[PDB]
Order: sequence, then C-alpha cells, then structure tokens
Amino acid sequence: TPEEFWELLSEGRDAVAGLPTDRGWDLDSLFHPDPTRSGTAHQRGGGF
Amino acid sequence: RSTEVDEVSALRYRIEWRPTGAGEPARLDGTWLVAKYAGTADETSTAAREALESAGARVRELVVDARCGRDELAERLRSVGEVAGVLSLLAVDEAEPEEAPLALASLADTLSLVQAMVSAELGCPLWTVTESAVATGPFERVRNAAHGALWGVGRVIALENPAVWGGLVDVPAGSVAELARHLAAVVSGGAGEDQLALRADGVYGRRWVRAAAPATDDEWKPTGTVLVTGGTGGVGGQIARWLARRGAPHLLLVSRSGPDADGAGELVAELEALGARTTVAACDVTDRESVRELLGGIGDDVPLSAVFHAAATLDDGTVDTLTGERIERASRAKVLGARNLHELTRELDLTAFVLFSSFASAFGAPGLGGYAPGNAYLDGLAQQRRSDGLPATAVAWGTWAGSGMAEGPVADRFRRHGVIEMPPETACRALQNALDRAEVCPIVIDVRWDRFLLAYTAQRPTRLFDEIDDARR
Repeated sequence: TPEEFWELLSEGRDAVAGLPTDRGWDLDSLFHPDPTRSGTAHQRGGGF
Repeated sequence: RSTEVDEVSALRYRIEWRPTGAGEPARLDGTWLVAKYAGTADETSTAAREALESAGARVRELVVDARCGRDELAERLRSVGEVAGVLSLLAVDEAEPEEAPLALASLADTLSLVQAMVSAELGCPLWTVTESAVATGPFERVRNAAHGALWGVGRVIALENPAVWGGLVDVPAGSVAELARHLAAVVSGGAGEDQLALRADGVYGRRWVRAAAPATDDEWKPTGTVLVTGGTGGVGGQIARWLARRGAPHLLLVSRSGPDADGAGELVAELEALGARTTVAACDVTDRESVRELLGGIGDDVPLSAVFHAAATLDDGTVDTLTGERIERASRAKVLGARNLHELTRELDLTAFVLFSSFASAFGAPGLGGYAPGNAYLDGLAQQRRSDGLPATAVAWGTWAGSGMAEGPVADRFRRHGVIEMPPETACRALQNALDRAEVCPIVIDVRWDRFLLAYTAQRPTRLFDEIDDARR
C-alpha cells in the first residue's frame, strides 16, 4: 500500500534483501567467481 | 540432445530455501529455557525473551559450559520442572575456535543438551537459534561454516528424538529483530518446519529440490595436478580413476595410509594406465603445515587446480555418545583438512575444489550423526567459497558403490529404505555435470521415495521434501 511505503520511507528502511526463491530461479548458475561467465548475475540481491 | 544424463538428472538434487510459513503462534505454557553461555552479555536473550514470556510461558536461563557434563543440564531442567521447549542461543555471534571447526563450542553443548533432555525425561522440543549458519541461497554468505555443523547434526537429531528435537532457527548475523518478529510463532508453529532461516524478507524453510541438468556446453577437464585427499579410499579412489580416464595430466592421491594402504599399488597401476604421472603420498591432512609443505612439495612443473578432498574418518554416529570433541576427532580429517586446503589454495587458481560430502548433511541419517557435521562444514565452506573468487563443489554423495568410507551399517539399512547404491559409472558423470554447471552444492543420491517417505516423514513429517514432485509417494 502507499501507506506501508511511508513506513519504509519514513523510518529509513532498505528493501534490498535478496533474490527471489519463489520463482524457480536457478540461483546457483547465477553466481560464479568468473565475472564474465555467460549466465551469471553480478548483484547478490536487490529489492524483489 | 541428451538421454543418458537423464539418469544423472534423477541423481542430482539441491537444497534451496523456499519461503515457508512463520508457524502458527500458540500461547505457550510452563517455561521456555534460553539455554546459552554467560561469557558475554546477550541482547539476543532480551530480544528472544520479550516474545517468550509474552508467548505465555516464562523465561529461564541455562548457562551451559564447554563439555560441562552430559548430565548437568538434565538436573537443571528437572530442577525448574516441566518445560515446553528450549532456545539454544549458544550458537549466536560465536567465532570458530581456530583449533578445529567440529570443536565448535556450541556443537558440543547442543549435543550435551539434547542428550540431557533425553536423560532428564522432560520430552520437549529443543530449538537452536543460529547466527546465519546457513544461506537462503548464494545471494547470502554463510558466516561460519562450522555452525552449519550443528544444522548437520540437527537434521539427524530429529531422527533420534522427535519429541526432544524441535529444529533450528537461523537468524541473520548481528540483527536480533527477526527473533522478536517470529520466534514465538516459529517454535510453536504447527507448520512442521524443522529447518528455519529467518531473514528480513521473511521466513525460509530448507527444501530438497530437483536439480536441472541441461548439460551446459562448458567442460571441466582435470588439467593440472589433482590433490585427491584420501585417494586410496573409494570415495577418492574411483574419483582418481575417473580423473585418469578423463585425462588428468597429474594426480596426487594423498592419505596417511598412502603407500601403506590395502589397495594402494593396485589403484596407482590402474590410473597410471588410464592417465599419467599418478602419485600416492603418506601425508597427514589435519596439520596445516603438512599440507603447506605438500603443496610446496607439489612440483612447480605442474600447477594445482583440482583439490578433490575425499578423506573422511568414521566409526559411529549415535547421539547417545556424540560430544563435540568426539565429532571433532572423528571427522578432523574432513574438516581441518578442508580448512587447511581452503586457506592454502586461497592463493591458488583452482578450476575445481570439490569437497566430497554425503547425504548425512543433506537429510537425516542415524549412525551418521557424527559424520553429518563434517559434511555440513564441507557444504558451508563451498557455500562461502563460492561467495568469493575460488570455485568449490560440495557434492553430497549418496551410498558409494564400492567404497567403505561411509559404506557401513547405516548404508545397508538405508539401501532397503530409500537411498540405494549409485553406480560410479554414472556418479562420475554427475560430478562432471556438477562442474559443467559449476554447481556450488549438489546432492547426488539414488533415493527411491516409495520407501523413503515411510523412513523419514514417518518419525517426523518434514517439509524438506515437499518440493520434490515424486516425493508424494
């Protein structure tokens, strides 16, 4: 709701928690030490 | 394009933390003991209790010391009287004693507390709050891999004492808000989760889930030397044979037995024919400096890129005698050795650092409750190591067909109720695909749920396996 956002914007809360596990995302091929491996993601989270 | 890797597809599974219910909050009664240490003042206690006496019960502290006795907590629990459950806050914000990962002070006290409740005839579910001991996915870093050891034995404790074991409740590192927000519902939850990971974005239950194997085009080769720890023991034995088959330029089966192993010369000859430059070495893995001079003893002619830690010692895994130092000197070959190899290879460009673990940390296994922590430390090491710049693969090997490292009384029992012998001629291809997908922590087992459902969810319904589709039967 636009009221529960004022309880995130007014008390200074970051919504960046982590990647979704609901969505059947691999979450294992998304992250490899090689930063140029095709299929990997660089952010280890984000507000989802 | 693939039909054989389909058998591999049915072999590889992964543990993913799916958002579960925070439990159904019921007004508790009697007392809930916040069992922990006394060394430092804990805001964790004040935050947990504020929703514990508000949960309907009262809050009582139980200061447990490192190997203070398998009985002390029992007479203390009897002294207070009937308890509806206990909150182990001894595994919060606690460093690994750098002496040994399995000598984690908390693991010992958790085991002693479990068997003290068993000996106290109290019959209440114990909950173990852990500080980010496990990750809800590779988007999180497992702070202390040793702590997952508790989780390891935790997944076994429920198979011994469903009444005494409630489960584990993982909370983020440093923040105690998730405790106040959820513990009251979680410990009293009718949802049934024995594995909990409270995060800012909700409540996550551990779940076994099918691993997809599209057979990615990327190919891992054994190029370089291979530090096969416990290379004589089958778990490393067939792995080294497979290396030589795949084209390993160099091999370095290393094990205290080594040249003095029953099957050393035979193994060496096999891989010497399949591949080349194979070397067996009688060397300790527990000592940091032994591995240091072994890796410095690794000829500068060939770099090391494939440390395959396979050694694992095991005699018994019964919670009745399981104390923390017992787990320690039982599996020090596994954990310390893995810690030493990790800390040494942090400066090495390894294309593979596969930690060979078992199902004991994947699901519960009686008689492997002392073998479970070591595998749980292995899983946590790969979960972080992949949260750094060094690839690691914690394959949870089910019953190996030919080895004897975990092929003992428990293996033959589980053979007739679920996990069956996975043939090496397909488990080696499972390892190949776990390095083709660069899977951080795979679980390769041939478990039949027709027999597994009535051998796991029978004593404790577990929502762990409510994500695998053919686990309904």
